[PDB]
Amino acid sequence: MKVDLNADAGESYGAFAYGHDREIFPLVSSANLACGFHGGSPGRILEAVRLAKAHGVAVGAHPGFPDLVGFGRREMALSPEEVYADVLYQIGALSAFLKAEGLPLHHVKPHGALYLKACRDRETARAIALAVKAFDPGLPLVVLPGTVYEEEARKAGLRVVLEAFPERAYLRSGQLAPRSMPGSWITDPEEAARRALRMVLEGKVEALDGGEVAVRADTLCIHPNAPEVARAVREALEQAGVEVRAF
Amino acid sequence: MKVDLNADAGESYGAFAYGHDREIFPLVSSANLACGFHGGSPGRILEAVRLAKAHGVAVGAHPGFPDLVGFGRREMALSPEEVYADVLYQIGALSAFLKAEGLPLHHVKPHGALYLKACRDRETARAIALAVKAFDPGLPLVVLPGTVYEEEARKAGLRVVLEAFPERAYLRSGQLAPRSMPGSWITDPEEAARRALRMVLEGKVEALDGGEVAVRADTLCIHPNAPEVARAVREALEQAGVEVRAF
Amino acid sequence: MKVDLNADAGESYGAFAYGHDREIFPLVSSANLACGFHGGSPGRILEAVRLAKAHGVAVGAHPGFPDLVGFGRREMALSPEEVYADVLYQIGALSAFLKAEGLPLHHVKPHGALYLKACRDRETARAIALAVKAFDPGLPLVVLPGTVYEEEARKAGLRVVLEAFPERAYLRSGQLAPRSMPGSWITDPEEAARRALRMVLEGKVEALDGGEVAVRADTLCIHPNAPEVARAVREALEQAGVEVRAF
Amino acid sequence: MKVDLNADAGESYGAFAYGHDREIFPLVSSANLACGFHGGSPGRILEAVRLAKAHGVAVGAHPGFPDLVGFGRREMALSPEEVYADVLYQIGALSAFLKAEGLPLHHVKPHGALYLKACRDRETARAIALAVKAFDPGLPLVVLPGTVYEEEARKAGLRVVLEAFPERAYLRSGQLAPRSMPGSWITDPEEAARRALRMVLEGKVEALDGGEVAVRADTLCIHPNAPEVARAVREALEQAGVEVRAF
Repeated sequence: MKVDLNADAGESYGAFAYGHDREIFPLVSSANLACGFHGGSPGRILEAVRLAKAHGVAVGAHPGFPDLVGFGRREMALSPEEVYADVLYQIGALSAFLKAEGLPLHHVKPHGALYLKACRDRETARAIALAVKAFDPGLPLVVLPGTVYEEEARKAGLRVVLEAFPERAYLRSGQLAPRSMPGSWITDPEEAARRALRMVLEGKVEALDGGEVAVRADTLCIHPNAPEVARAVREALEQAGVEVRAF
Repeated sequence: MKVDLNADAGESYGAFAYGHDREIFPLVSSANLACGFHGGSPGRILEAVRLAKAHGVAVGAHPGFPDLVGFGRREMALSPEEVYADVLYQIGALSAFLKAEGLPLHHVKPHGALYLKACRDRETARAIALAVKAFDPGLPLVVLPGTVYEEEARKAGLRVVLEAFPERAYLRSGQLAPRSMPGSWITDPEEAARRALRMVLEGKVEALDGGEVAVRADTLCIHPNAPEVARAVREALEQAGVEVRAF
Repeated sequence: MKVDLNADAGESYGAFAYGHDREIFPLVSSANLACGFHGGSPGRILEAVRLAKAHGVAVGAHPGFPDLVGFGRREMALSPEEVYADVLYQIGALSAFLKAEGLPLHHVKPHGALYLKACRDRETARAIALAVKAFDPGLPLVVLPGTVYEEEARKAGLRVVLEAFPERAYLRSGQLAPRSMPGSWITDPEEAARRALRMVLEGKVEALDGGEVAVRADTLCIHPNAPEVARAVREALEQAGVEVRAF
Repeated sequence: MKVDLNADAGESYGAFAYGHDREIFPLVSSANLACGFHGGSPGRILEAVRLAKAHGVAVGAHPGFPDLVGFGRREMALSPEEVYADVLYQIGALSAFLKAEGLPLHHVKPHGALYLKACRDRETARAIALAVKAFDPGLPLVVLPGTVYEEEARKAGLRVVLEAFPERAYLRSGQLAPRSMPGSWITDPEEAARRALRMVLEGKVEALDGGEVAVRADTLCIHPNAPEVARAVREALEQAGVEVRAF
């Protein structure tokens, strides 16, 4: 069986280095690159694309809100029209670097607060979906299963890719546990790898509030010690005979 | 005979409306749209592209320095690597809006200080040329004839388009007269139209410092009262039997 | 009797001219100057301060959200800590220009979405109040009467200035009528002037949903045709024997 | 004898942590804090000011060019008017945080390319000097000795503070050796400390191109392994009986 391992990257801005792209790229099969709004200045995008290419990592767009200082982690009251234009702008900018390096745009996955706004706001979700569709109808959109975001993406006629989080706790409802909830985030790479295997091999994950829940992981998202977690997860999957490859 | 009339557009940023796109688009055959660095926020780009499409105007990229407050009119010590990445980023962003609207990217023409830096700096000129070539080898680059900029563009293997300025005075050397030089800028739309016709029909323009100089105008650049000048110029050309069409 | 007439100003950014400061300054007694976040680049701030000084207009800070493209008109999920720091930064920046021109900082009044967030969010309101207090305990804060914003400002120990809007319709509740509600905004300068006089002379204004409501106007806020409205309002007040002066 | 040890700080921007303020502050007597243009977002400024206060470090403004992505390290063709306004804006913004924390603004020292432009351009140097003077005539300006920058500062009537660089090689001319010149930068903290002592105790430093040159160090500037160098330098000075205190 196979699964895609994805991680955010190229979020550095100018002189401000961010993340551990060098350590993460050799472990993942796909990367979500920032497009200059919440991170990723032009030179850093070019650098990240070159790194991904060198490591045979598939590159997708990681569009976000126009809030650099806030790293796109803050909710912003953008109109659907503004979301559509901002997403198009970002996808296009990244695609130029991929074109220069002879690589295709693999997917699109919203970043931070935009992602969250999409998961609970139909108009925002629809705007993202239409922007992606208008750019390339064939582009897959990474979404959180069971959300209005997955719904609008499907209604738009886009191919959807289901994401799972081995580092985040799940609730019986099938949705992610609230951030600051005791035990909401799995820190031990060993358990995360354990959970990852389970999600792939069995399509299920333990639930924080009792029992377990079903989850179909087309791709597994990886976050500090991210390299360690990513390492642990990839190894557990490969030692298990699971192929880690871009979706 | 035919000639292209081009003007900058889509330079508005957010709530800050700029220029007279509505009045200029029905007069020109090509437009140079800002890409978010010295002007042109995403929503304004989308708006300008829609307007151009409605008026059958060809759209090209107008990349500039990353200096919004300065409107990209200030020289910046960008390394060639930075110029290359910034230009790619901008061309890509604009191309996404054209793709959504089913339009092709017609050309590329640097804006303000970047344009000027290119005209006198070989490394900058080369960086712009390579960025354009890396994105689409078939993209024509608008340049100032007789400059190192035209040279590097040709050395890069790109198709070059020669620009002339009916509103600017020329010197016997064949280059544009210094900005603050007495009589450097033609304000009377009548004379500008007069000069425009001459450049097209005869391939020559009066020189400020005596006599006249040769000029091949594949395209004529148009700037306040820009609409009046553009109007006067287009009419003089059409009443003369000259076809105004995108190059 | 006397009253202060205030209007926003200095919102231009770089090459992007905004508003009609030249036409408005000779009509108002106080101005709320942008501080570089939603508008007002350094050069434009300096320009606005010089203009105010030339016209003997009192200058206050008009801090907003860090959203230039959105003109600070979009709600942003800033933490109270972030609101506090952003407001301090802005007040300080403007105060430097006033110091250079030998003028005092007259007041503080939040801009756009920040203002609205303050009117309904106690933590945001408190953060603004504390920032102002930390900079100068003696600085008056302009607020909307009957809001949690007025409450937190008073709880913080700051002097509060009550603002009224002759151009906006009021509801019996005493609060402003919703923006897109039929008849929510008074366009006729004559009626606005009429309402303005009433608010000053009688401390009351007609209510959109029947009868009238009480309103104490320490200052009257003025907005396109803003100059006309401002003109009409100031004249109605002066021809009525009401002194227009900074609070 | 006494001397001031200064280092840049507070350059982090939003989520982008930069430098080693925590390690450097306990070693220096003065810090040059970024003001939001080339680094230092509002929250990070507040954080740096709090840290300095906790460590009894004197805080000065470190104004720079409006080039965040370039970290203010790139030459920009700002007019003297623009330099003046930008510097005022920045000094004012930082002063608000100092006021809130009950601390005075200790000095002003330009950052990166602005600093370099000032050292060779009289109009830029004058603009900086006048901005500082307009804000507070009593504010000392840190300058490079023997430059047009020191000259304009003195002509402006400002108190000037002479800076020396124990980590940079000097030429017989008395000016700093070119960056990429073999041996231009002292990496060994031991030698840097050695040089530092010499500059203080003897007012001289070895010259790269032979012999030595005179240098009066009112303050010593400290830069990766900056903490190590700063540590080595402070210890060498204290073990030598030299008092490290703000000028």
